[PDB]
Amino acid sequence: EVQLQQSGPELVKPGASVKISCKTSGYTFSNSWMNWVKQRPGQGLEWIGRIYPGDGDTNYNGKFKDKATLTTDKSSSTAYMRLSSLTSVDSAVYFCARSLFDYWGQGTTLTVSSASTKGPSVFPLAPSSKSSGGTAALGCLVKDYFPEPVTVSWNSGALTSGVHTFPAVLQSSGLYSLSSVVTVPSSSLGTQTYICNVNHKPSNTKVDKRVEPK
Amino acid sequence: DVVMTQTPLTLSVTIGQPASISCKSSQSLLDSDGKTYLIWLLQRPGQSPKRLIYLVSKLDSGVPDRFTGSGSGTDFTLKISRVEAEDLGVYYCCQGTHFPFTFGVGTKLELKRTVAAPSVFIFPPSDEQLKSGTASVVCLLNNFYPREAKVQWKVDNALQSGNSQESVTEQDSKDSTYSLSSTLTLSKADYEKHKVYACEVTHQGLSSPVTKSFNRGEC
Ligand SMILES: [Cl-]
Ligand SMILES: [Cl-]
Repeated sequence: EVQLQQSGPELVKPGASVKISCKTSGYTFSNSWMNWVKQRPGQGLEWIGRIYPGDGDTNYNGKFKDKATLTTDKSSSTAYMRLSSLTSVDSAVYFCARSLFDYWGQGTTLTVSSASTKGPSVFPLAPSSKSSGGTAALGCLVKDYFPEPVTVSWNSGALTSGVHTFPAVLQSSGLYSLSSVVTVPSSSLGTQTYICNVNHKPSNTKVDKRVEPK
Repeated sequence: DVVMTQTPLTLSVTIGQPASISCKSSQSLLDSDGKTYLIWLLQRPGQSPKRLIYLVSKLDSGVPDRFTGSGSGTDFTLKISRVEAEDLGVYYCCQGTHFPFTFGVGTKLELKRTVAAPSVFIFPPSDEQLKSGTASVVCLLNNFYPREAKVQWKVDNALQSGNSQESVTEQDSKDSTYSLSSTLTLSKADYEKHKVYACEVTHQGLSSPVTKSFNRGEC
């Protein structure tokens, strides 16, 4: 299968440059165009430009010609996008996408800010009687982190039934929080394993928090 | 730029019923090579866009037969014969005939379904968070519809004002419901000074408001 695997999230200061990568597999890298796309609230999906790895040909959106430089490495089947003179307007999720947008990477979140990273505090939402008939609830609170993103799974992704992960919300005083909950049969309380896996790559914070009745 | 104008911007559909989204391009998308480089993409919340339709009417592999694409020139339509719960998301048209390639603003497809009351759950602050010097009391409203709900906090029977924040999930891709978290934020000292913590929920699907509560120290 075709795979486009992008590099991890980035926090960079205003005025800096950053280089994002898109490592491909499952097709001949040299023979398909690679596009880059920006997604930012209020701007929507914007095409930055494309590069043809076989000969280095490029086409840029005039809006990004002074901002972005596309290159490729045929040896590693990887496409790169360098963004320079960064400002807050450059904060966005960036995607690589092949050909006529037929396959997409998972995205890279870029935050342009003078702030430093701050990892989340991860707290259990402990089940009890007070968390309905034959259904109980449990969860994890992921509090006061910066920048986006954070990923949350349960039991390394093996648990998906009954899982609700709430959106990250930027709080008034500048940090993000979210939560993730699971509803389960009340019989499962204290008997089944529930581990919330939290990964905040910008701060290198990885937490695997076992959630048990209080 | 070629401007891609989609209509409607929000589409509210009952499961099992047809839906359509149209796209107008400001220049013809017919290319000199005879092809019309119009595609449709779907993006689910927290995921990358996925292509569904290309060259106006061709279906990508794995895309259900209920999706069809049509049109020519500057006017195109994406049709869904019967909307399933998993069709929710934002649909974009996109053109690759003219540089710069451009995308529509997106049409959010949301599902209509019957009223469902929330199940309600309340969580004291964790000992770990208290040991860390802060306190969050959380009330969860799970699997309800419609999205609108009222959550009222009472501490020792005193109505709370301005010290809670609610967050709502995206619509569920299987049962089309929502879930909502309400966090009551107090200092640890304030938390330890009061006893009864209650969240009261009123929703169209509840005949009467539902209250969940706990007493600090009554484990
Ligand atoms: Cl990692
Ligand atoms: Cl109804």
